[PDB]
Amino acid sequence: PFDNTTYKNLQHHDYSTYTFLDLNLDLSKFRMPQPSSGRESPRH
Amino acid sequence: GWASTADPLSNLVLTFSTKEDAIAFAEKNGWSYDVEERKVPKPKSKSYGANFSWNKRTRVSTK
Repeated sequence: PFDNTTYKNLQHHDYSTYTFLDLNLDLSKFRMPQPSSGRESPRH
Repeated sequence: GWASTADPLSNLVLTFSTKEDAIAFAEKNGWSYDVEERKVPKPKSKSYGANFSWNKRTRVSTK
């Protein structure tokens, strides 16, 4: 059924303070290894 | 308490365009002289992109 009389973006009413951070923490498993510049820091 | 002196050559500063003119003027007037060579700054290698190097120590911590 085609419905355009309702707002479907109602999920953000239940977001907490840490939601972005736990989303990133759960996403951390799928991500690929990062490239390295060869040193720990530019000050090293 | 003023500064008193007995040296007439205390404020004598002479200007010459090149070194050899100064040498000839000193040798003509009978003054024992010493010569110091001119010190010039050697050229540098300046790069604005070196502040954001990918793997070199020349990164800037701030700007």
